[PDB]
Amino acid sequence: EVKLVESGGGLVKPGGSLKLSCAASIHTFNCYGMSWVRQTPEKGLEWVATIDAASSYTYYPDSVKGRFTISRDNAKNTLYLQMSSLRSGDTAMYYCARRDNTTAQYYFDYWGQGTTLTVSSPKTTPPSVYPLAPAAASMVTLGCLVKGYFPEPVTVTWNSGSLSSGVHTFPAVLQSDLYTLSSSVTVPSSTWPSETVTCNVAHPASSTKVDKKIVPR
Amino acid sequence: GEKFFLIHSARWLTTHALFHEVAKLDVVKLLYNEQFAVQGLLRYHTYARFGIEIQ
Amino acid sequence: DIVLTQSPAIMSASPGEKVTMTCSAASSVSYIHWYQQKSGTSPKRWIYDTSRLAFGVPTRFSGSGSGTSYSLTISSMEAEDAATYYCQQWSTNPYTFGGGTKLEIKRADAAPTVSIFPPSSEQLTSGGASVVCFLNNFYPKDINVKWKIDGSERQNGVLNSWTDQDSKDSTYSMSSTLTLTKDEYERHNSYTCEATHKTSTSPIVKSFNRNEC
Amino acid sequence: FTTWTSIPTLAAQFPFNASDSVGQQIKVIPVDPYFFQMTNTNPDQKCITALASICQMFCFWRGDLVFDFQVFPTKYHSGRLLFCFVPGNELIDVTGITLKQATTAPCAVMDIAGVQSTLRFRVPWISDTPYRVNRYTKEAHQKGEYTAIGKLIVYCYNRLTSPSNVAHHVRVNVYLSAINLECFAPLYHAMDVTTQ
Repeated sequence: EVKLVESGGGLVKPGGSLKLSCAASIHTFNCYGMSWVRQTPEKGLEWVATIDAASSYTYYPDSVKGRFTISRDNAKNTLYLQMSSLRSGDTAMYYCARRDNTTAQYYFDYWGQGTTLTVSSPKTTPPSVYPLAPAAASMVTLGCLVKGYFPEPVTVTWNSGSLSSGVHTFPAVLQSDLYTLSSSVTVPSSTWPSETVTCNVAHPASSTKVDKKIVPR
Repeated sequence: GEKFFLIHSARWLTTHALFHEVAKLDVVKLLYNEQFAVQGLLRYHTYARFGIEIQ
Repeated sequence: DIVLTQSPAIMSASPGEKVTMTCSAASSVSYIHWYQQKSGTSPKRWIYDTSRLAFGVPTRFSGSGSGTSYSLTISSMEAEDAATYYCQQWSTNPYTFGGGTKLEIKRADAAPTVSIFPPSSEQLTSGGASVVCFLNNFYPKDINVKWKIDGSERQNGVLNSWTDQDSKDSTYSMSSTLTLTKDEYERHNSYTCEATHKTSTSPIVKSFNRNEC
Repeated sequence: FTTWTSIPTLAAQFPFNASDSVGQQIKVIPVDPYFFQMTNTNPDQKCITALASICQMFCFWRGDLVFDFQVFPTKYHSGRLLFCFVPGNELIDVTGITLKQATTAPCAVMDIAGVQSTLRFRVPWISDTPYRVNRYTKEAHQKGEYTAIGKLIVYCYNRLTSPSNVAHHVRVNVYLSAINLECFAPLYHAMDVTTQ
């Protein structure tokens, strides 16, 4: 089974440079050409690079030509994407794909998991997590409020996944250079406000863990 | 010029009903493509007269 | 230099009906491929050259068309097909994809479970407040949420957090965050979010007071 | 020394799965008598061929290589392979060639299930030089001196159809011998597994 695993990726200020690296698997790495495809959440998709079996022939579209550089190491079975002169149009998700032949054209069979690149210039800010409590029935939704984190990957866990049938994790909204979600969970009336429910918020970029427990009003 | 070339690949399924058309292809237009060796003779000439062998 | 436009952007589908989407080009394209992207993962092998299905795909998907118009036809809709379908060319250089057609499962209409929460005490010490309204388990997606703040309507500072369709109950859940200032928060008494559903004639009004509790 | 070189011995091993697309390149082979890739675990060894043992003891080689492709189906699998030969050398960008472009080169198809099992693919001698050098003694590349006369591609021509109570893949052995072989200018060299 083909397993393409990307690596690298993170936060780069506009003007810096970063090198990504995909990793190959069981099937033969020299018989196929590889690529990089870009995922923005607004528009998608855009393909940016392709290098052949040997490192001789490379292909680029009109936009990223001159900025990006693709390479291979056929003994290590790895890709490399040398990105230089980054700007605000390069904050997106990057996949490594394997280009294969059809009868008349090309096609991408297997893609990787994808690493996230964020190119913007504020600082790495840890999140501030707030409880959400109502001011009576059988089904009562709870919630926490998370506001004040710039890096996009965040992980909210409700009691080590104990209440995972009714977890409604809400996506963040970019506003005032801050991403802001409001995580929620469906809790029966017997559990709350009688038992222990605490939202574990993990922020692996700044390596912080903020544990906040909803108190009754 | 006189050599077999693969021109089409289809697949016949159990969901195709009776008299369904698996392949509908122009034979001479598909041989007039850059990927075949007969293109180097046909790109520079104008008219031709030929027989066809199908397998 | 050549653009693929997918004419349905969002489509709803009942389990057991015919589903047809389209990827139109701006010039003559020989072949157009397809990809399926479920939510949270990467796209997969879906449809190569025009009608060539992949290996593990179900045998009830179709593809046809030539020149400008191209289609993807589903014979019988199931619950395993709630994803996004992109198209792709390979004729000229930029290799432009399609915009994306989101296929979501159509469900019978349900009433929204409404609850609106005050900001907490620690948020008040931060010099601001954000009124958060939960709207759970309602179909369709097209709802009109206005902030009835002492009778007046203020659509400024509205942060609506939409989710995807869950793969178990097939419902939609909504948040609505009203970003305000602490002294702006302490101007009113009545805080109302309402749900404009196409089935229920009157909007569902659930409110709390700031001076309450 | 034709007693060993005219014996077809096994050089490669590849499967023909049912989960591959039409036109996908299954395997690529450099066309030279120095090619082998098989190895064994207990004992630790690198399985030479009878053609690569004689030809490694010379500087220059010449002749027609004969590939033999033995399939192992049941009577119930059904598919075709396309064996294409692209003349050139051992370093050409060959993965961009589509299935329709591969029929420009000299090629041959093979129906898998039948009463015969082996297709013999005699490669003609195509070169610009009369002989071809054993460059594997050296460690750096040089434009002009080469070891192969091209690369050989295997395509998926038709898909593999089969019932549910048979296996979903067919394995193919690749044999390697030589006809009209000529070698001269002896040396000593011990070859190595082409890890491709």
